[PDB]
Amino acid sequence: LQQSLELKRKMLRDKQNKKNSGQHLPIFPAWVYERPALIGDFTALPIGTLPLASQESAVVEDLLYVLVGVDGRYVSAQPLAGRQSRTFLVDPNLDLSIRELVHRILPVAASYSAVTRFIEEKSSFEYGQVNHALAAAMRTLVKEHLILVSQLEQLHRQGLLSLQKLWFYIQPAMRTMDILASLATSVDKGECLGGSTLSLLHDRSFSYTGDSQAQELCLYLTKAASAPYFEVLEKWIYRGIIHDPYSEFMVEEHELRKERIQEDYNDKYWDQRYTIVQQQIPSFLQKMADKILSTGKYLNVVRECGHDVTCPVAKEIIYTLKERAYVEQIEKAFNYASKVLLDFLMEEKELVAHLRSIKRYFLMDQGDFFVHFMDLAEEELRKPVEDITPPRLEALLELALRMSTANTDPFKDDLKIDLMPHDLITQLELALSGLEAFSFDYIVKWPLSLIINRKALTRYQMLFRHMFYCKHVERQLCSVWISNKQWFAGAFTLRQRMLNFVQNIQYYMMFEVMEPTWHILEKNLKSASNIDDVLGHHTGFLDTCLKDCMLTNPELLKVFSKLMSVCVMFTNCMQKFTQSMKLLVSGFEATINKFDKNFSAHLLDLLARLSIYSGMASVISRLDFNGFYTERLERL
Amino acid sequence: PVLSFLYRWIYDGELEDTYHEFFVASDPTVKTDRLWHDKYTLRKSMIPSFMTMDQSRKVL
Repeated sequence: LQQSLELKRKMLRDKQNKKNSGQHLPIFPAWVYERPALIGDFTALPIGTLPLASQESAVVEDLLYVLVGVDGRYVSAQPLAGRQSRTFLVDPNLDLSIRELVHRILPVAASYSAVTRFIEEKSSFEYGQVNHALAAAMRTLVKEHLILVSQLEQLHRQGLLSLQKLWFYIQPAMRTMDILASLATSVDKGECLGGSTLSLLHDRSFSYTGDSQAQELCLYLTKAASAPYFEVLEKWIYRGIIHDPYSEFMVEEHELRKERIQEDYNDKYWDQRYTIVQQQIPSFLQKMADKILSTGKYLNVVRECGHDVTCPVAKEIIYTLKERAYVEQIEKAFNYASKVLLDFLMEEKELVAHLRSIKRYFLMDQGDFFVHFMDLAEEELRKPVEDITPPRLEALLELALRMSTANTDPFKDDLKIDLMPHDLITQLELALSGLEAFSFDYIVKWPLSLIINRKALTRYQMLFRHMFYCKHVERQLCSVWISNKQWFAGAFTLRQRMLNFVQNIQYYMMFEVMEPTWHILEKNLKSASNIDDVLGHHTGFLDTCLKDCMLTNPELLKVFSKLMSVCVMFTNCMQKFTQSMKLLVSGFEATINKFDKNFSAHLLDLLARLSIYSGMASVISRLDFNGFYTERLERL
Repeated sequence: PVLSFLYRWIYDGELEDTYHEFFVASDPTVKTDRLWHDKYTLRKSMIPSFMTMDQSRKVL
């Protein structure tokens, strides 16, 4: 009674601040409390001194008035004018045999007035959504109670009724009023509203399984109450806009429209902008909840850009007892959601070319592009950090691209030369760059920021930078090869082994990793029935391509860095010693043999530290494919 | 009435009132070349709560 007046105002206040288009919300008028517009349900002689054949007629006529919740003549309704409680006082000096029967009729009366008061107190403008449906569905049972009282009314008009007939009459109705009064008591007691009294209506229907007289009662009010809820649902489902101008629904839309607009820096759609709320789950849609959310979340990002989408078909669904109309529409809705999003994206704002123009440069499909660009950029690249200037590197990019026959993809100017600011710490110096770094920012587009993430892009950069060491050491070994077209015959073997090593490392990455799982990805993104599989397929492609390669090892392989260090030291020393001899045979062997010993150490450590791990063991088998340097150190 | 004021202002783009009932603030003068910027201005007290700011701004 008193507890309601608080809640009603606060539920108003949540919806004035969330909607910036809410206008002139009402105040409840004062006169409805000062003058009765809610509750309308609120000479006297001692019956024991009266004759018998007046006592029977009088007590029947007076108790019939008393049942409604207000005073009759000789039986009085005790004043409370409120809650689920009401007591009636028949006169104490009534004859004992008749009065004990009059006391037995009273429980339908106290379970009528209480049942009325729930319909009178909770006719107010605010309360939860189910309780407003439930008031209009409980009043139907008050009317069907009246049709029996209308027959009784006619009979009492014709100068006839007795207490034994009345007692026999009210035995069927007592149970129905008992069930309604228990429902009203429980709904008012628990302060439940919104969807949390769609849980209570669901539990009470299961509870009765011994008679099913009251089970069907709770079922009828739940089937009436779930009819507006599913129309609001179908509004959210078939188009991304909610055509309900209130928010009662289990999905709510956070207003993060003023943070991310014309850019994504949170991926707000797939995190929590369209979120679910626990206390508006009816507890029979909890099995479908993830599906229900994901459905309309997919619809928004096609209904926003200009594609006409509507319902393909809509059919009514109802809460039915342990049976489902809802599941069959939720599944079809889900497939329609994902199909229209995936079809619209794979044609306009093509994902196909966006993934291809990432495979073309970071996973490297054109080598002509890099053999032009690395050569014409290395002299700017070789210098220490901040001696490079990104306009110059960008301009020479526009050269080596436009010379090369890579002119056939739409996204090639999206490549911009930037650097890792914290270079090796991003992998899981700051004075040298362009000898341990080579990275791009490929810009990701508006719905392609939600399928290719920021984390995706930085993993692509780290794999490209891992391949940069092999790209560096390869062409340095070619340029030292052309010096010899004095020396040391074993120096030629050391040179040959190092170039063989690097060429094999990249070829294994070629025909093992990128191309096959790319062939899997061109099937998976077109055989998905939801976009939470499509995200999973993209994340799985990147995850596999990182796990098979040398980006993830139990020991991380510091010997890889030491090995490529002595490769660079060897090519520097050999170029210097060749030009300052012809342009010895003993000191040349002295420096080359120490590099041989260091490299053989770092290679044997690598093969052993990869053999403890693990398919992806193909890296160890191809290096020792000859049976030279075939792992002569034991570990484990 | 307000929806018929809208559908007279989508069709012919001209309406007649002498009482403030629509989200347009008309100036009676016909102007010379100033006509575009100033004869029609956005009145915000007559915007419904089933219309949003975008709808009035775009139909104006």
